[PDB]
Amino acid sequence: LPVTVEKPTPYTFDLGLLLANDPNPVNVPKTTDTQVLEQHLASVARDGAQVLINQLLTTTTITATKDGVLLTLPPPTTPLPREKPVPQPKPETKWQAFARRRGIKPKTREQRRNLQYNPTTGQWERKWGYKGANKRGETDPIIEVSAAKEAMRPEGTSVRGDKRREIRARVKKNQKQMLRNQRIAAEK
Amino acid sequence: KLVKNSAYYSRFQTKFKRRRQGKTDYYARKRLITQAKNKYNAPKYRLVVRFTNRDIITQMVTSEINGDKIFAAAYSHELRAYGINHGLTNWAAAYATGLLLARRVLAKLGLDGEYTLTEAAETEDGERRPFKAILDVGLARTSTGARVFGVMKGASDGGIFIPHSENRFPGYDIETEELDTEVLKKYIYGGHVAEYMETLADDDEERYKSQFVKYIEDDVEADSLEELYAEAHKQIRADPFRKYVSDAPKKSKEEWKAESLKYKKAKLSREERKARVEAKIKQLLA
Amino acid sequence: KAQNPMRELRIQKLVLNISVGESGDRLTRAAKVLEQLSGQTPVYSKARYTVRQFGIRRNEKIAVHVTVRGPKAEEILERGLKVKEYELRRRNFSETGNFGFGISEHIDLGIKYDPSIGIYGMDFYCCMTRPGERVAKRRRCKSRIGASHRITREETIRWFKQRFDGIVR
Amino acid sequence: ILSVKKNPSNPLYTQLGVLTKGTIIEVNVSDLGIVTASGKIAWGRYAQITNNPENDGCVNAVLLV
Amino acid sequence: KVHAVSRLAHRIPGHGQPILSCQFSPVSSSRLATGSGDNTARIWDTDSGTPKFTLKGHTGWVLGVSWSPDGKYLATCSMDTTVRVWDPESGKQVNQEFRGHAKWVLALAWQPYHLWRDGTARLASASKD
Amino acid sequence: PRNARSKRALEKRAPKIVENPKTCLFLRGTTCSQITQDAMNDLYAMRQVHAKRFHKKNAIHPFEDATSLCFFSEKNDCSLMVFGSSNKKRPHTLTFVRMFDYKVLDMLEFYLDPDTYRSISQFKTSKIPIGMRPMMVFAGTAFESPVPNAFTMAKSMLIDFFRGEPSDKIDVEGLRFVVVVTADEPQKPILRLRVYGIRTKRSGTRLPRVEVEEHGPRMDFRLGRMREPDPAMLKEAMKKAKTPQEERTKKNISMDLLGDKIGRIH
RNA sequence: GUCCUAAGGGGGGCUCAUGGAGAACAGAAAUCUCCAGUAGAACAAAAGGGUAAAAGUCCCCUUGAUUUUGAUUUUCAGUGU
RNA sequence: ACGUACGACCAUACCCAGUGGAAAGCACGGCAUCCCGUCCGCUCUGCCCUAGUUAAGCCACUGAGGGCCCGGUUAGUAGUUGGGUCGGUGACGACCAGCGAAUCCCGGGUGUUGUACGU
Repeated sequence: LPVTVEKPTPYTFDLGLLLANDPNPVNVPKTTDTQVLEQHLASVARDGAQVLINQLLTTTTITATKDGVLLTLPPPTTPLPREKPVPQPKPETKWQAFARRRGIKPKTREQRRNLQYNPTTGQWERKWGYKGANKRGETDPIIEVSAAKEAMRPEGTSVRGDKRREIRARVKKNQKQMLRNQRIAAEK
Repeated sequence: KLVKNSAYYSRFQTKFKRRRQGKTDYYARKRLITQAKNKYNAPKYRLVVRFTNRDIITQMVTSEINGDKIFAAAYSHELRAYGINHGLTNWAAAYATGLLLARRVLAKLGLDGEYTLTEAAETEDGERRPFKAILDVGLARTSTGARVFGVMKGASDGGIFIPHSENRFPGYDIETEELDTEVLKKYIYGGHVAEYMETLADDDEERYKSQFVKYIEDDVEADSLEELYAEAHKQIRADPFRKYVSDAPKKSKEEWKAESLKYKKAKLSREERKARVEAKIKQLLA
Repeated sequence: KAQNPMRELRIQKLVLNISVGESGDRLTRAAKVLEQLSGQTPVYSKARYTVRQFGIRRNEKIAVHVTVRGPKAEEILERGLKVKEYELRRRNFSETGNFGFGISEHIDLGIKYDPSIGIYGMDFYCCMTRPGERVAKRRRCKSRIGASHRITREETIRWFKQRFDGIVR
Repeated sequence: ILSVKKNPSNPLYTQLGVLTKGTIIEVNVSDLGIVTASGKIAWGRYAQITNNPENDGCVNAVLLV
Repeated sequence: KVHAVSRLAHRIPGHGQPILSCQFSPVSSSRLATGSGDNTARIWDTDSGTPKFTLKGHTGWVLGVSWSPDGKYLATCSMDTTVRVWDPESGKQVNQEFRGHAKWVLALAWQPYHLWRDGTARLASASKD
Repeated sequence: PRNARSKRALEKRAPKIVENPKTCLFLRGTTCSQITQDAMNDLYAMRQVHAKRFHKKNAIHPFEDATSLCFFSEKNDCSLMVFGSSNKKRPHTLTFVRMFDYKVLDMLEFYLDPDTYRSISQFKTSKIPIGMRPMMVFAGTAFESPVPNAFTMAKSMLIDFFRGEPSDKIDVEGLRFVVVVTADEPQKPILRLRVYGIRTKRSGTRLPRVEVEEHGPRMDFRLGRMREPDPAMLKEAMKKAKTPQEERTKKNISMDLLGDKIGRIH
């Protein structure tokens, strides 16, 4: 018994999706006999599966690894629609446009690290974040206070929250700028 | 107010049947069966380990769409064929059950006409790959010295590739990150149970007799457990498919069908239900 | 079927509670009282919500309790009923079969007075169960205790009568 | 020498590739025969220069292991 | 047909010093002998990956282990100028240690089983002297 | 997206150069026959890993309004939908609906033949493991029509349904189930969906002999109502993104077998 | 105005708001015990079907605060490792 | 047919109560040396499978009250698109069609099923 079939029009294959297209007509018998109908359908299915396994075992590279015997498949060729549009570059923000105009180069990853060496303590510390350098002295035992600055200081406030106040102001300004950028990008 | 009203019963959404029965952790099951590092379309096997009061159940399971399939199964009550009649739920019996399942899997695979596509596409530089499966403990707590790891240790010694570490074996020391293989050997050959028998025979004779009445009745001393378990391992590795018959009553399948149908209570039909409804209506009228 | 040995009433757990309501030295002394009375380390309980009237805040340790099982629970319950002269009220018993009471001083129970500690009162709560309560507590195949297996108020009162020889009013 | 990873004094010195004391460089360790846990061959590692090449005429380094 | 080993079966600790020699039993792979620099040799049951015996008595690094061709004896040669013969099924030393080498004993060679005569076995030990 | 988990969900639902495997939502209308529910169960069993199922009744007519379908695509991140319906004109209908950018790309109705439908449980054979992608065979003359029609779009939707996950390698043991769709040009032609298991037998030759055994389900459809995509949306869906690992060929620049960049002079 | 071995990740255990019945102070509201509790709590988003041996809440480990390589994609580079 | 272990549908399976259960298996159970974990060996973990017991879990049957699931009817009907095609200057009134409900009502039901090992 053979393992190769003969048809007037040859099969076409897409081994990326494990797909076989048989353009020959399926001569379905014009009867109501279910078992011979399913026999003919199973014969067509058997022919398609046979030629598909033959193509996989012949035109694909076979590699035996510890996982098992693998066939290397080509990338798929049958066109199928995407579920989402192809991503596009985001619209340039105000800073990105200004840097492109002024030739401002992006900072390197080593340069933008959250780490610096404090000489006076002789230790390594963070510039920002938890226990960062931007909040230096909020937990210090003794803080020098200027007399004029303390006189101009409002009642109830202390020197220990001035750095947090400046951080809140800078965060508010950065947040307003990024909200403006998001609104402009939404309009665009 | 009544919380269990018509709105509550209509809005109520039942869980899965096995979750209601408290037998399946579906959150862990989904990651066990539908998650793979590689997408090579390969079948996956799991060693399912379960424990009862009197038995240990070990199965080799694949997951299909209409229900799971059992490739091979081993039970702790089958160790009576290999000479173990007492302590069928201890850690050594867990090891023996896992070893028996591993040997049965290898014997079924032939690693101890129709043919495979692997043999069809095998190349010249091809070697035999070990059989691989993942451990399924279910709802059991995976602590140090648990018997699910004894089953897994027995199967891995028997020849099934189960990916695992050694920090949950009995004898592992957590601060030194080392495993005491003397304690592991003692647990494999049942030295913990033997030490328990000696300690009870020295301290509390009555508790010794009550706990090990079957051991004294069958004349199984503490010092014979190591040689007994090694001897049982030798026959497990020799003949993994040895038939064992129990002391339960033996009948054929049709005889058991008749015996259970004799004790079935039949469901009453529509005519009987209508007759009972009419009788209840007549009783209410009278 | 009520004569089955598996339906025998027994003490599941006795819970000893002291709610001082204020964190600090009083709570630590109550914890030490619980430790010396039971033999095991107690449990500190935190306040769930904020109540300005009671002077408590959220996540503040205000109470302490110990759960005791076995014959030690029976001994402590015997001491408590010796304090309460084996007399209880029908209000004390619940419909779930559990009961409880409370004492005003730990000294009369059998502990010598220490001026460094002081005087503390306690709440005793006894929970009753029949054999078969593992079904509703075990991790695998947890289910519901059957209706016939549940312990009623009359059953636990009758058990209290026949066991502690007490009176209910 | 494969590359200069970090000159401790200045990123400009790191970019220019200056070999001084304390400099972290990347070295080819094929001859040392280092195999990773996965079976891969480690052929590039980090070394710290422990001498002054400008005064000594040679570069001496210690592997960071 | 022998299939290629592809994975770790068992990693068994127990030796306090680097292992200098290893050899399986000729009967089967279930018994393995390792002689190490901790002045000892060890017999391992490899089916369960467990130790079985610890042969002690040498005062130097056990430079060689060698099973008898019938498998009933194990010979260990060490840096203490001695060769010891052990019963592997009991872990006990047979007779006394062999004396007469001036320096380090480096290699052992059992006589083949078909050449044994006079109701005894012969063992050749090659030494640094 | 304050939390890292919500950020992970947003990044997973974000558009990508290479897309995630498409998710299929199985849902039914107010009227849905038991045959249609069994067919939906069989299709879910075929596609368990990348599907979600609704369990309530939805008063939605898909060819009249699809705003609720767009909302469900937005919420569940599902790009395929199988919608069950029943009616006097159409007794058992499966509406295959494909999205693009959370809007309806195309729609196609299948009418089930009820007297010939066989469930998976009615075949007493070994079944497909969970997570295994089956191979596909499309047979007949109805799939190579020069004009895009209902049969071509049905072929595209069935390919996208039984596509599974893409893979550059496959184990030879994962070539054991085949899904065959047969349809012929012509009164209405019948699209027949069958699933078979594959047995291999020695034939005295290196190539094995393939033998089939019926796995189920057995489905017969008549193609029904038809919603073609918008042209611009169709080109936007058929745009093929380029992987960053796919290099652009430069003139007279190549890479040799050792990885050195090589220039060509003339 | 204060406090934090930071967030995050992984694994394990537990079930919430509320109602009823009880327990010296304790009395609508403190704590504890049982029963019933589709989530009616909490966490995110803005469901027309989010989450219950969890996506909630407590324990253990990491906390290393933005790793390495790339002949590949985009942009840039008179300081092109 | 019954039981157990993994399961597929995920209430026809859920909420409440009563009755029965041969065989075996589950399960309740007994003891805390070792492994292990808690305030508490309650849970988890280890050891025993001997002894008690079907009381509960589990299974089957029944009973109400709910809930839930099918099929017909509603009904090709309301409603919505169409001068669509006839009159009406037009708007619209019929007719022709395409899509197409739900309430009410009637009848039935209160779980099927795969693998493996046993009774």
